[PDB]
Amino acid sequence: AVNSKYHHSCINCGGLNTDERNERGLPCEVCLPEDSPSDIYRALLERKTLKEYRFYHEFWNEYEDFRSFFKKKFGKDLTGYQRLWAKRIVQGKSFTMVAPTGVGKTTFGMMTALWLARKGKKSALVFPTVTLVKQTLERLQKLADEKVKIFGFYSSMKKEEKEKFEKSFEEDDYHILVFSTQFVSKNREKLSQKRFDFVFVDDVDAVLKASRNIDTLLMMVGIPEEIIRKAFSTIKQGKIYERPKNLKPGILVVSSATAKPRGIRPLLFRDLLNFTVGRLVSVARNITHVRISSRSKEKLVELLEIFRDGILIFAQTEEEGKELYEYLKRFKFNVGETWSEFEKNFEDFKVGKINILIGVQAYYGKLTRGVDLPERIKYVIFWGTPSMRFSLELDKAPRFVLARVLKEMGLIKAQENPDVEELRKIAKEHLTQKEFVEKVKEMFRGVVVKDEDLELIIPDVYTYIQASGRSSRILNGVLVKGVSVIFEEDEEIFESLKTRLLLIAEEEIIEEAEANWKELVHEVEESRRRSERELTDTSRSLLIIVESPTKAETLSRFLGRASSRKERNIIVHEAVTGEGVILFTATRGHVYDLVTKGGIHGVEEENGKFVPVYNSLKRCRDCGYQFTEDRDECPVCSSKNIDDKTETLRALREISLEADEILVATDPDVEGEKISWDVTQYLLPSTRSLRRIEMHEITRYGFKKARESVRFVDFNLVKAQIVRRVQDRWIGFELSGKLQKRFGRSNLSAGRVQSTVLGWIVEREEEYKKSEKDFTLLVLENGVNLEVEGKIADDVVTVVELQEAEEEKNPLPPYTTSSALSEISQKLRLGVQEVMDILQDLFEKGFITYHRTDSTRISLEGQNVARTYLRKIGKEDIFMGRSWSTEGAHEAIRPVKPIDARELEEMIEEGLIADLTKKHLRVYELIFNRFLASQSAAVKVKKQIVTVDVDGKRMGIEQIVEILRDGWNLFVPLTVSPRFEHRTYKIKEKKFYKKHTVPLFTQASIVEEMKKRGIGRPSTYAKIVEVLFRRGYVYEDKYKRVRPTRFGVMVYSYLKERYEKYVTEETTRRLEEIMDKVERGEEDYQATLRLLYEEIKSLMEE
Ligand SMILES: [Mg+2]
Ligand SMILES: [Zn+2]
Ligand SMILES: [Zn+2]
Repeated sequence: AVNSKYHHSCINCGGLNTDERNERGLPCEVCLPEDSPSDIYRALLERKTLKEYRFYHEFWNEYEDFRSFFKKKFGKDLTGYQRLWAKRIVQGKSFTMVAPTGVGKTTFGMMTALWLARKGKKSALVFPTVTLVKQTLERLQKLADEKVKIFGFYSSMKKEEKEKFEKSFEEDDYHILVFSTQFVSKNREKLSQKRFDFVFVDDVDAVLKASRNIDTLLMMVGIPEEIIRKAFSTIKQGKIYERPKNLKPGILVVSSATAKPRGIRPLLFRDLLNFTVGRLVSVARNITHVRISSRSKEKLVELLEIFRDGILIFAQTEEEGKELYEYLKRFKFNVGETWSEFEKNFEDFKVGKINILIGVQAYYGKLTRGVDLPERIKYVIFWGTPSMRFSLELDKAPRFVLARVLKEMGLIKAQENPDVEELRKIAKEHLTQKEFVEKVKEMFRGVVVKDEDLELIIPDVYTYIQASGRSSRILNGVLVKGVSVIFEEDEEIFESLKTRLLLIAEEEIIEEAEANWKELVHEVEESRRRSERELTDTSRSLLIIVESPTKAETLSRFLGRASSRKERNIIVHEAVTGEGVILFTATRGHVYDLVTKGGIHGVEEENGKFVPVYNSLKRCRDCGYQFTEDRDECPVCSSKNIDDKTETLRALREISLEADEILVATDPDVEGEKISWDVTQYLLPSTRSLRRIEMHEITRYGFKKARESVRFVDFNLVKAQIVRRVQDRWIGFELSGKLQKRFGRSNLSAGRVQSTVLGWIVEREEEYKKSEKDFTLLVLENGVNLEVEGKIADDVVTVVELQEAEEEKNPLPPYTTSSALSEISQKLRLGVQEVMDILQDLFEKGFITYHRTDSTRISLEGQNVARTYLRKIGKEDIFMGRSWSTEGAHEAIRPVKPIDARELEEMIEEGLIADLTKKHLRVYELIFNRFLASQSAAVKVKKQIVTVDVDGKRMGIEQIVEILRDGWNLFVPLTVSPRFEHRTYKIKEKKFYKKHTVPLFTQASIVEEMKKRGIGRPSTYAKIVEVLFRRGYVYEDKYKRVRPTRFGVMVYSYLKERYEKYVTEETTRRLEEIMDKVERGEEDYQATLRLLYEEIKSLMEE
């Protein structure tokens, strides 16, 4: 427990409670002075202070009642899906059923309607077919008790029962109504005037067929047509509609959408019932991808004798498809075809007659629209990578082919005017066929350019994935194991396919040699027979919490976001995986922060120790002002459009009641840990199952391996964060006020580091003029220019000493935050804050590792990434794996997927991936190259150290002349210089000036320095630098050099003349070091707090 207080943490009164009490699960001392009570509910009942815990107690009560009921009526207990479902149904939330078929959807609908009818509430069950009405009714009548009133309507209805139904429905007195969609579409107004408390839809597609049915259901749950028309108008407008808080709605449940939920009508559910009708898209796949070096049919047969039953073949075209058809039909295997008898052999294979079914790339990826049974297909064979081909001549080259060329050449920049004839003309005029193929193969990266057949090959990754997925699916709550074998002789196609497969599906392909066959087959058949056995349920619901929406957006992609619930201030997306359901939501920043209300600026002292007092943040969307105070209107713009984080907290606590285990996945640094604890402390009294995972990569591998290393909230990190925060608050406020005494402006001093840095710049403005010394440039004949002392007049250079050596050149270490923020803001004309934004963007999108790092460590994973890229590029021999530094928390900034920037641009042009801007791509190119250089072999060169004589003054200079063997120079350019002899050279033109020995500061220089002098940490640099500009203490110029303004110089001069002991570097580095010692648990928390308080106590009295 970190000794702190939180403003809106109490579970029962909602007021202020401490940290430890919420850590355990107890309300505040106002609600409950008892330290170790027997029961919270009972003890709060006896104190007459039970206010909000009643909701939780009765929640678990009613839920456990539901669970016992379902466990008694049905055979076994609720499953992992029905658990979340039940925990949602006792709250009265409307949602979408995200699950495969056969896990008890209809069953759960019936039992829910039965329980709710048992309580006294009336419900309705809508079905697509009348046969399902009859069946559901059948199952209900023989499981419902006599006290329940069940009625139904269908086409072939009994003579007296058909009118009995009408008479019953007319009475407005029922408990459960069961009918078709036809009934709803026909009896719109008849159903609109009734009011239910529960509605179940076993098929949402039939209902979504008409628009009037949506309004019908919304009128059935308890919403008037006027509010419906209003919301309809608002969503027609384009903006969302706030649901009236005074509205008490019913319960609507829909099965997963099979098609695409187009229309303006579905959004009504999103804005009124707080849920989206998401369609079931399951990326749940357990497929092993293996590739064979050639189209050797002998190997094919050899594998066919191992796989036996459960094989599927995909051939290039129907011609060669018929060729292989004939081949294996003549070798006497169980042959099949889907271009002639696509329906007969389908079911023949389905039963067990045919063992191997052969198809074509497009003939089966489109003509399996029936059922497509994945419990028979265990192995999918690809005879040639699924790809598209384009001829490159005069014509036949598509729009994009000429586009990418000419755009970089010089004709189509004119607002991108598309005209094929024109493309042909330009092709005739400027390019010859040779030059054309050259330029195309030069520009187009990531694809396969065949100059031989004049064909451009693009591996259809989508087709390969959709086809491969037919060997793996969630069958009876168990994800069977698939096997996909590719027969591709050309390494280029296989490599392209492998990269764009690693890009989307995040799946890899192994060579034939590194694959155990009998083992894999055994595992497949084992998964099959394990799926066949009686399903003892294992599915679970899972909750993941992130601090930024971007993260959740990029998680949804490789998780499989189907539906999206909107909970209060936040939006939580749900995805179906193999292990069960996974819920992920965004917090959008911090939740708690120190309040300036009372205490030492923000922290209250009691019993010697220090106690920070926090509160929920509110950011305005209009002006953008953030404040911790519990205001209704903004103190700046006086507008109500604020973003209260206590709403986010309450929402999260509501959601935590649904999930079984909850994981927090914030940033691996101290900030993310502080946030993680700020959340877990709030959720702890609710659900006692909270853990912490640290994702360094936002990918499948990153997520999974972050989960494999799951831990609890380390308190040292949190303590360090609190220490730094408190220091910033105290010192910042003190120096701010002391500056208010002298200049008048309110907010001035931001902290200590800011003062130190501004001091550096100010003193730099002085030590830049005095370091101005005379120099002259000397362009030498048949050599290079040479910079020397001011005034020379001998017009000759005499080489005195010359020696050559063969050194091996090692590359520069991988990008850390210092390296990146420096060299990227240098090579590009970008500010450090902007570069930091780009870095964070690349990280959260899942292209680079965690950017806030100060170590050069590289796991064998990243090394393997480098080696695999080099393997693709054809130059794997120049690879050298370097750990660089064993000690270090995070890996250095490196690309997570072996894909160069050009390949990425291609993937975006094609239409696969990104919302990536140009600067994003360039920065990624920078990191990619620096990293690969840091993972490539050393460069053998030959450098000479020449001591020349210019104007009677000996002067040495070392230079690289020749490159013996090329290594890492393929990524980072290594410059070579003309050789030097042991003779005398003539000076062509002397150029006299006086460039300063100590040049002025740049942003990259500032970062370089506060890294060098040990001031700050990766999560502060760009912030600290930007603070100077934002306050108005610093400006840039022609050379984009950092110069202090009049104001800044005045401020630092004043601070220097008065309070220097609190600004001096020797104290700043000391404090930073001590806090970093707190970060590891090597220095006391409360003690350092006491120190800060002491020096603050000293400073304040001036
Ligand atoms: Mg069903
Ligand atoms: Zn309380
Ligand atoms: Zn505002």
